[PDB]
Amino acid sequence: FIKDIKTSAYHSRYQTPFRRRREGKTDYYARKRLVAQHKAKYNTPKYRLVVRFTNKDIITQIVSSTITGDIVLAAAYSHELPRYGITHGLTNWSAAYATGLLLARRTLQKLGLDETYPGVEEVEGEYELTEAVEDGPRPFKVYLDVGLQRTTTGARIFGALKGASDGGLYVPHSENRFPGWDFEAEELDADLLRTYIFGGHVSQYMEELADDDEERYRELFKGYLADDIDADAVEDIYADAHAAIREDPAFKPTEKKFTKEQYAAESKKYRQVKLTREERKARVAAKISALAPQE
Amino acid sequence: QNPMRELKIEKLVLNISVGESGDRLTRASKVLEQLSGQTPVQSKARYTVRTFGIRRNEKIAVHVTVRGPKAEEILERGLKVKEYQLRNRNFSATGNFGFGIQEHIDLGIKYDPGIGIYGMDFYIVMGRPGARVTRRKRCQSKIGNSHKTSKEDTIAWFKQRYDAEVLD
Amino acid sequence: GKSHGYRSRTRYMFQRDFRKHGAIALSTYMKVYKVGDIVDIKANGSIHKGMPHKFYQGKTGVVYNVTKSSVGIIINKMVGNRYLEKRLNLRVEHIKHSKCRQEFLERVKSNAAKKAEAKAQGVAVQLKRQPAQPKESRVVSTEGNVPQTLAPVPYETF
Amino acid sequence: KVLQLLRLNQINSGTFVKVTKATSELLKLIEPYVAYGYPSYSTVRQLV
RNA sequence: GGUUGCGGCCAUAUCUACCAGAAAGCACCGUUUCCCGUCCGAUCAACUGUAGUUAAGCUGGUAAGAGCCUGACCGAGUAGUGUAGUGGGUGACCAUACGCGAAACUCAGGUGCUGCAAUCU
RNA sequence: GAAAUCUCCAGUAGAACAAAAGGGUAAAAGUCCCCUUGAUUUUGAUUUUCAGUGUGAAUACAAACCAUGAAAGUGUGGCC
RNA sequence: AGGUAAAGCGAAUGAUUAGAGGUACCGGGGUUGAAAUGACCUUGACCUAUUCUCAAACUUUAAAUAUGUAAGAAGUCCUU
Repeated sequence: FIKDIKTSAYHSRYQTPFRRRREGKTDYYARKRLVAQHKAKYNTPKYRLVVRFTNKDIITQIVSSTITGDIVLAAAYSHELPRYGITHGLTNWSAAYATGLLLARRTLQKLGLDETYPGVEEVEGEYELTEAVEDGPRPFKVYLDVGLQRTTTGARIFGALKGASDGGLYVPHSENRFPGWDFEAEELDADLLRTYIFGGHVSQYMEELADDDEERYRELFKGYLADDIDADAVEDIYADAHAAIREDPAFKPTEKKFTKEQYAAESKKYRQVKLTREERKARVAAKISALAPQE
Repeated sequence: QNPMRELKIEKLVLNISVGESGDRLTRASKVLEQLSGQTPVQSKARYTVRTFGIRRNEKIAVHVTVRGPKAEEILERGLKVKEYQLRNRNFSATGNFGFGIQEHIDLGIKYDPGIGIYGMDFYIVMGRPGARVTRRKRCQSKIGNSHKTSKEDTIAWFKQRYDAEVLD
Repeated sequence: GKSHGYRSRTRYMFQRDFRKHGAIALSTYMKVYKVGDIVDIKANGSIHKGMPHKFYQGKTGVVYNVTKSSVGIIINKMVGNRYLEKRLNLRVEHIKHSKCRQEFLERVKSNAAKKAEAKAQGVAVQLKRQPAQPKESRVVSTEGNVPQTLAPVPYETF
Repeated sequence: KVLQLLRLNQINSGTFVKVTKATSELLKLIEPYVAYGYPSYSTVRQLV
């Protein structure tokens, strides 16, 4: 007795979920709407801006879909920000804004829209979309993608939205999921939005723990105190980092070290190998011959 | 060897059931507010029974969730009433335990003539680090058999702490 | 009274499948349709909008118009003693490409290669398709292949 | 319909058929109504 | 070759029980000023990558495993069936002639492939 | 208390979806929470019963004007 | 493209004959010291592997015969 549900009949009549769903990655109910193109356009690719947030890293991609598999136009990473003068705090709001502005300028250099559609080179924290220039080509339209991530008012996913918008791309959006948005009286507080761009929310928390609890101020901010970084220096880091991105955003790969075959030679030492069918039946001969007289 | 498998109290859930509606319930709500500090949550009926005497969607029972350091105090408060002596029931196959008391006059508190007298149902779930595996949205999965909690292992933990016994 | 509804006698036709319920794969939506392509029709039980009538299950026709989510397909049907033209408007989820015309385009390219190649060498092409001809004469070797003498078996009760 | 294609409209009628796989399937349909076999350079000479 | 991000076909990819995993990555993991959301910072949101760990997840191997997938002169030219006779038989139904032809069953072998971009003794 | 409420484990749907019956659906078309009036306007094309007449219902667009969502989109009443 | 003939029930849905085992946590009648929080009986309670027979309004599987499309100048490619 008890239950005994998992029988031969249950396994035979079980429809497996695709695989991406079985892992817990993709939502196909959302992806049907995002990927599917208007059929009067035939073969115009529908670009979508992927944004993901792993532990201590941010990922950003621009993706086109085909029958064989998805093709990447261009991609950027938060661990490349060390080149532009940012070491600590790679999973902040300011990193997501910096990564978004980096991604846009990579793609616009390939397509050829550097001078035309520059973006916003002043930044007061305003709600704006990139306007089309008269007697010329329209801006590069990219739709925003989320995945299985939650959407709330003031989340890092919508920081990358404005990064791509301020970079030059026409990413259409509303004002109501940026930080400093009054819920009752629907208006934008531009002062509170500008602070999150230049690492303001973190630099205020520097001032509080500096005077108050010194144990937390040594536990947190080890790298800031080790590399000699004061509270008011945070404005100069993210301001100068934005200018460096608008200069040479080309992507250059690493030195790598060792060839692909040397990695393959090292990796195959530890990972195990299968047996032949004769060696399987040799183990059966051992189990029979050992347990025939019993020991 | 055992570094990560610490075995700890994850949460404590107090529950006070009643059989009627209205004013007696609202008194029992303020007992758990003094007990815990948090505002409790009110359950309600699934279907009409009649023999006990409650309709469907009548609204009757109350409960509250307790986590962290505040849960460990209220557990020992309840065990002080039970003389640190639980039976060999009071323990699931998965290794979660609980016990019943009558009257909230014990474990601190007072009579307070206006509010009245009520019993409780204590219940504690036990787990290990890596319970986020099941509870998170992105990438859900089952837990391996070595990491799962059992009855015998939880009783061995319970004898070590608290100065307590199994009796049966 | 007699029953003559829209989805009458459609118990097994619009029944989904064995172990293929739920969502559809994305390749169905990605496929392109220009005005001219031949397409076979298959109804899908899950998708209820732009669904074909039972008669057009397994029929084939040419595309005449394209729009947002659908394609216009003209199908010729028999009625009385005279064929009539009919216009349908089905969504992309039901339609798939036909593989009948597929083999014809392979034959056009191969014949063009054989005519162009052989004229500057062979002076003899033979490009019309031959029906399956009868046998030619041959000899069978009996070395290590001697005939086994058979005989009809007697009757037994299993 | 097949007898109409092979020009056997009247009772007792000849033709000759070039033997293929396709033409063999026509003869399967009409086998109760016709008798047929392989001629030689002798019967063909007399008929013509 | 290992791993991450977005995928295609959607079990050769699932399910159950026991062992193994260098490097990097992924994860668990540590905190609650600020946006945010709960009965509960568990979930979601923000913050640090610092205090810790391969225990789980994830990846791979093992098992005369259940299941799923190919094939066979394995069962079987058997069941069924289009066409024909002034064929048989009281009928029920059967055999022959020219053609087309299964499914269970039994045996044998396998147990995820692959596209774009990034990275690593 | 066999049956109230509370917690964990197994759970391919064996539940539920205003009614007859069949089909369909699992990060939903089921259950709960937030905002609203695409049950709106102007007219034609088209499937089903069919004389390829009408009646009823249903499907796919054009020009408008709105709702909702960060968006892609979805919506011209009730999953069919 | 199809769900009829046949096939199938140690494969869902529903129908159905016969024992064997596990008994165990358990619903019960006894016989044994009124005894049994104990045995052995018919036992259910299901469960576990087997076994006999079925289906217009059940089905994994799946013929024959009928049935849709194609086998080119209104064609296939190159250019602008």
